[PDB]
Amino acid sequence: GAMGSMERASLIQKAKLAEQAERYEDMAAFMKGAVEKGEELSCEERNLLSVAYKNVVGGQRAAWRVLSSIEQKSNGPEVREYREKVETELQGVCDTVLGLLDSHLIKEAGDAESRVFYLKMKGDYYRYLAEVATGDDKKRIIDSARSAYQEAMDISKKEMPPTNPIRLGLALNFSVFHYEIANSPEEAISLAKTTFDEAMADLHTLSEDSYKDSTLIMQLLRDNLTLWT
Amino acid sequence: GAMGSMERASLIQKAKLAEQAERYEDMAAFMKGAVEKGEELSCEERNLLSVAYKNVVGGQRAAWRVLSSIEQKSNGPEVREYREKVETELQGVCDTVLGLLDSHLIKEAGDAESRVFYLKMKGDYYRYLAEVATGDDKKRIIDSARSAYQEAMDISKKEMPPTNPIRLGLALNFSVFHYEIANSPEEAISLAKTTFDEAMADLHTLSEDSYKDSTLIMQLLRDNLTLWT
Amino acid sequence: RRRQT
Amino acid sequence: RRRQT
Ligand SMILES: N=C(N)c1cc(-c2ccccc2)c(CNC(=O)c2ccc3cc[nH]c3c2)s1
Ligand SMILES: N=C(N)c1cc(-c2ccccc2)c(CNC(=O)c2ccc3cc[nH]c3c2)s1
Ligand SMILES: N=C(N)c1cc(-c2ccccc2)c(CNC(=O)c2ccc3cc[nH]c3c2)s1
Ligand SMILES: N=C(N)c1cc(-c2ccccc2)c(CNC(=O)c2ccc3cc[nH]c3c2)s1
Ligand SMILES: [Cl-]
Ligand SMILES: [Cl-]
Ligand SMILES: [Mg+2]
Ligand SMILES: [Mg+2]
Ligand SMILES: [Mg+2]
Ligand SMILES: [Mg+2]
Repeated sequence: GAMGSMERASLIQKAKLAEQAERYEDMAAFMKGAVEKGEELSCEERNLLSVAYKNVVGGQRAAWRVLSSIEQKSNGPEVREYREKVETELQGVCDTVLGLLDSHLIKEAGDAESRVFYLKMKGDYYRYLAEVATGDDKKRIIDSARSAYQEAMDISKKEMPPTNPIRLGLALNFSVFHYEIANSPEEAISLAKTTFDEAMADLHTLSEDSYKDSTLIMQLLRDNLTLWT
Repeated sequence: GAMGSMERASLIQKAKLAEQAERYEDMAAFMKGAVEKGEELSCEERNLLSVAYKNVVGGQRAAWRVLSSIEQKSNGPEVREYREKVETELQGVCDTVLGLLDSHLIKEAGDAESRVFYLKMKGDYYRYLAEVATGDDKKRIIDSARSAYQEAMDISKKEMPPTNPIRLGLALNFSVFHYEIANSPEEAISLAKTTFDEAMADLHTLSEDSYKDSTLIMQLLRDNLTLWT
Repeated sequence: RRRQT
Repeated sequence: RRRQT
């Protein structure tokens, strides 16, 4: 519960309906329920999980940044209190996702494609925790993101072509981690550039449709390089 | 509770913060809490209440229309079930707003401006109920919207100039009620046209800033007339 | 276009 | 512009 009484297939079907309705909180709850059925997730289902929580946490992060900026300018308790409220709700979502990955998506992922997908997610949600972290565990949170990203990179480099869209999105996000979380902008720039160039040199192997998928993400790498250099 | 322990002023301040953060569910809960303190609401506070629930119910209605369209094309239980879920949540929000108006915003509104504002809201949230209604009470729901709108129109015509933005927004929405809820498109067109023309003839009395407020809403009346004729 | 309110 | 992920 609360999704324990619903069929796995019905949860997946309703997740897709929620996406069409832009009801991402519903989408996430349905996909949480599907994961908790205990069966491994398909590629399409992994994408549904990621899209749902991406959008939920995306709204929370955008709200947190608005409130944090207001709080910074103000420096009564109301601004801090409400920023804390949003922050706490954000941390709860990140904890929920990390709990699904740890129980038991990652350990049951016996393919490079699935394992890399989930380790990237683990790095992303530790990164979102790091964005709001300030206390005695910020360094441990940051290292947990780095570690997850690094293991994903190691596997993706061994087992995936340089144009694979999950490998490219992983590298994009690890590069942003370096730039704005780890205060390593040169690492961030180096990774974005090497990832872009190695994908460019592999495009000749791709179909027209794979070419579109890969160049879409390559453009995000180029956008960041243009912003950072 | 859950807002009973928070100061009225703190609830208003946090409602404004939530609006800046585009956290409209939070905004609505804060304004619900402020109303339940039992003091009448100021013009600014009335607008905060209306904006918050407008955006909450707006998302629900947009999702309901997506799902209803899918359900219509499909004609398993999943599409109906999930449409019903959203519908039920939508009806709950409308019931909450109508409950705030009935206990006790309307009866304590001893000014035309405040009473008209709240009666317009009452018509709006009965109209949103009517959009999804299908059973033995659809006709009573529709008449409750008509009655609230009509009393607001009667007061606004007696006590407000024809360019007043609340009077104009009331007329715009009552006209849409006629067009798509009451199946009275000629009433809808007549009301939109008469409202537009009587506001145009009163613009000469207005300051530059009031002129902008009034012409903004006049353009919405013109947009509907252009769509309907 | 959708009517406006 | 904001960096992209
Ligand atoms: N319901 C969904 N949202 C998806 C279902 C499937 C799916 C369906 C069938 C089989 C396998 C996967 C998806 C695979 N495409 C992407 O993920 C994708 C595409 C474009 C961009 C641009 C930025 N990111 C992107 C991600 S997305
Ligand atoms: N080896 C590959 N290159 C793929 C195999 C499958 C696949 C795998 C199993 C079943 C059906 C299809 C792919 C489609 N899936 C995706 O998730 C996807 C994800 C992100 C992005 C961003 C742009 N495009 C995207 C596609 S890509
Ligand atoms: N926080 C808010 N959202 C508001 C606070 C106040 C306020 C502030 C101080 C005193 C009195 C009122 C508002 C008064 N303006 C409007 O309502 C308004 C303006 C433009 C449009 C266009 C479509 N509808 C509109 C409504 S809106
Ligand atoms: N007699 C008047 N015309 C007004 C008196 C006050 C006022 C009243 C009390 C205190 C401070 C200001 C106004 C501003 N308030 C609004 O709510 C408002 C609402 C909707 C729209 C749509 C476009 N513009 C809008 C403004 S308009
Ligand atoms: Cl709070
Ligand atoms: Cl459901
Ligand atoms: Mg089953
Ligand atoms: Mg905190
Ligand atoms: Mg008090
Ligand atoms: Mg129903």
